[PDB]
Amino acid sequence: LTNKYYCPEVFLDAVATKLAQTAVLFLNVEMLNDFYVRFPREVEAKLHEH
Amino acid sequence: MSSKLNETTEAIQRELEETTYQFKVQYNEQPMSAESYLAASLDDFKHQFH
Amino acid sequence: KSSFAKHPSARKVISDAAATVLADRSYATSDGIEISLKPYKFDPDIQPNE
Amino acid sequence: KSSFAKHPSARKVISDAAATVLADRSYATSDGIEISLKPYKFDPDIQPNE
Repeated sequence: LTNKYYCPEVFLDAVATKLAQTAVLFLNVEMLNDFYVRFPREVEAKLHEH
Repeated sequence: MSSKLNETTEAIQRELEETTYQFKVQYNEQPMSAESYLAASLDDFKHQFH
Repeated sequence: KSSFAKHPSARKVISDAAATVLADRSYATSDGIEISLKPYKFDPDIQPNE
Repeated sequence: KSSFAKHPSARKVISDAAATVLADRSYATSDGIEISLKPYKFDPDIQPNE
């Protein structure tokens, strides 16, 4: 890894995997869980109003 | 009263800050109403019954 | 695959409800992800195994 | 241990400078830490090695 400037491909892919995984954790809690909770309520309200 | 009004106002703004902080750390700012609780629990029961 | 295959109006009501919930959480999810990524923006140090 | 053992005023100026910098940055660090910990508050899933 010490010649990172000679091998940009592998370096950029390592950065991409790391960012992807920690972003995946925060995403799963926040957006995914909030969707599982809010979605049915919104369905009920909007269907009733329609 | 008018004299104490300013200091009381600033302190009220602060405790509004702290109540908001507890709302952030302990409930993750999830909005809640009685109707939302009832609907969610009813659907949990309906899934169990299914 | 659901029971709402017909009735395209109600189906669109459901779909639009999902869309509006996801839209509501989209920004908070994004910004939170950027904040969680703040340390890897400074030094995304790469381990030899990575 | 520095040359400012004497001159308690200048010493206090230095100390207060450090204190005011840390105080200025304190909130952003705390809130950012709570947001970054938000996924582990929900599921602090423990791996066998941990």
